[PDB]
Amino acid sequence: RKQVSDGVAHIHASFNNTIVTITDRQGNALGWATAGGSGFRGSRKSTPFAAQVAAERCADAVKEYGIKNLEVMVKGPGPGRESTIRALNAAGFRITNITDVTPIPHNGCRPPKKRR
Amino acid sequence: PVIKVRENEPFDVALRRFKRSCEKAGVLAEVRRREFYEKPTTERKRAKASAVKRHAKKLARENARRTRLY
Amino acid sequence: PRRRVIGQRKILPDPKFGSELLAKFVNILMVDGKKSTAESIVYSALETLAQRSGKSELEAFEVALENVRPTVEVKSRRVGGSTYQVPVEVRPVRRNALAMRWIVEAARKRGDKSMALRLANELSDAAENKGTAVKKREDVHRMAEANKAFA
RNA sequence: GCUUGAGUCUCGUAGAGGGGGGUAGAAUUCCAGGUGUAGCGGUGAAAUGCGUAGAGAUCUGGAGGAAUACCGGUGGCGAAGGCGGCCCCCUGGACGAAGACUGACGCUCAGGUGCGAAAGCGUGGGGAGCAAACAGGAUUAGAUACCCUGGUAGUCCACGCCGUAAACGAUGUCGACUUGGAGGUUGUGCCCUUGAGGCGUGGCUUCCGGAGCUAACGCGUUAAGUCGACCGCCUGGGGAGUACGGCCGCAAGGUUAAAACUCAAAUGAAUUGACGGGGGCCCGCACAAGCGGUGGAGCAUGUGGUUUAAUUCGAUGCAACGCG
Ligand SMILES: [Mg+2]
Ligand SMILES: [Mg+2]
Ligand SMILES: [Mg+2]
Ligand SMILES: [Mg+2]
Ligand SMILES: [Mg+2]
Ligand SMILES: [Mg+2]
Ligand SMILES: [Mg+2]
Ligand SMILES: [Mg+2]
Ligand SMILES: [Mg+2]
Ligand SMILES: [Mg+2]
Ligand SMILES: [Mg+2]
Ligand SMILES: [Mg+2]
Ligand SMILES: [Mg+2]
Ligand SMILES: [Mg+2]
Repeated sequence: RKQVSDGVAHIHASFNNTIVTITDRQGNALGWATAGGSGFRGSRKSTPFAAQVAAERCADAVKEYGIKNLEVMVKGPGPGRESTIRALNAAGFRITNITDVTPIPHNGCRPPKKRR
Repeated sequence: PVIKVRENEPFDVALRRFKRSCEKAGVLAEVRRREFYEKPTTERKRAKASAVKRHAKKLARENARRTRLY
Repeated sequence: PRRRVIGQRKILPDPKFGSELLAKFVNILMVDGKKSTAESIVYSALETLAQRSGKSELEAFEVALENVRPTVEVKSRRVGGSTYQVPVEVRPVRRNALAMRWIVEAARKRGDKSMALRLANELSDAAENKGTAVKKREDVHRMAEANKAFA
């Protein structure tokens, strides 16, 4: 509904999952789809292919809004950092621009202790 | 690493330019570095150890410049 | 082996049709080093196949192959606590050998009377896309599709 | 008396040197909302945990505490410990050029005094993140551990206490002398800065090597070389830096510091192998790709056992068991 024309794609790439959320330019979320909810539970949702399917399903569920342009805002590391954007072009959207947002502290909070 | 897609352009050109911007900014290196706490005594030792390699390996190829192998 | 590279042997074509693709089929089907009692099984089942349906004996056999050839398959490898299965492509020469091995192995499990009759039934089902020799082809294609992330 | 040691004055240079006070941006967490749906998080794999009371994601507003990405560099400063955003106030040391001045005022230093990471202690604040103790979930034969989900003291501030670290170039301070090379950083002099230049001279510092020294490894003008002055310490391993005593401390404990008994060794560097859940390269039916078997059934045969008057003796991981 409401026939939104311009949207924003928020790819929350991580080392363990990938959450794709398509919002309008004002931040309101219109629909979402993750990698682990796509039938890729376990060690298959880390893979960059599982994140591609998330971009496909998130391209759906916004069919009603009829978006025609997308800005991609990638966040974090992880395999689903590249294979998600190209699936948002193979899904028929137009990528107006790509912006990398990522929390990089200027030596702020103390990170967790090293794994052994 | 913001990349704006210009006019009269392909897409795979833009995506390759996005990686180049991100690789030049060292985003993934910084994220991987800040994952766990590196003790100050291991951050200083890891810096001097990697500079010792930088010096010797440059002087190792110099001693190997004035040799014939066969 | 780990060092040498071996050139494949030469196989004499069958007497009845002169086709080397069938000559391997009687080799794979033969057990116990007796070509004479196996070439009878292959020839009888081809006449039963051609007479029952389709045109000719050489094209009736080829159609049965085409449905059961695998185009992709998994090759297992181990990484950590468990084992992974990366999918790989099949070279055309291996594609044929995998097809005839599946047909014969899936014709020995049928409950019919004679192997000449079980084989003729299986080449029929393979052409019409039924049976259990084509089910294995779909199984292999599924194991490659379910692990497509591990390419 | 003297100025070649030491120090004072004039002019500049560089610097995370120290104490106090403000301020900036990124990020984590929390609080109040909007959109929005069924998952999020985690792992080698899972589960505990959070979520349909609507989490995770995304946008807006706010409050808080801690640390200062890039610059950043075997770079700089400090006696050592140590010091990293930006600005102001107070302040110590170093170095260089040309002069002037004092005229041995110097070096070391038992007791003594001061400074001294982190943890820890006391009183009062603060508390985002992280995280001893603690609880749960896994792994496991067990796992009061590593791994995961949470989490209190502590980490932060003011003022006192503690006084120890692999407090380490395992190398006390000061002075003189003794072939070289390539660098870093910071001043200065001369000339064609006439053009990203050339030649000298000082301070500090990283690397490689010469004579020499060293048990060897190695040090090598910043000596572990050649000498002089002063101080601290050592005298086989264990018991033991322990007991008792003294001093110190709120406590934890620190410092000074033995003996009986016991062994003939303990130790350093290097050498040849072997080994590694260290690395690289290569091979073998070693694996992978396939075919047919053994393990189940009946029988043959050999061997362990039990049996018996004897069930003759031998071989008994691979490399004994249809073997002598
Ligand atoms: Mg973690
Ligand atoms: Mg002194
Ligand atoms: Mg003293
Ligand atoms: Mg402290
Ligand atoms: Mg306290
Ligand atoms: Mg308190
Ligand atoms: Mg000591
Ligand atoms: Mg130290
Ligand atoms: Mg010492
Ligand atoms: Mg040397
Ligand atoms: Mg004591
Ligand atoms: Mg005492
Ligand atoms: Mg048996
Ligand atoms: Mg015997």
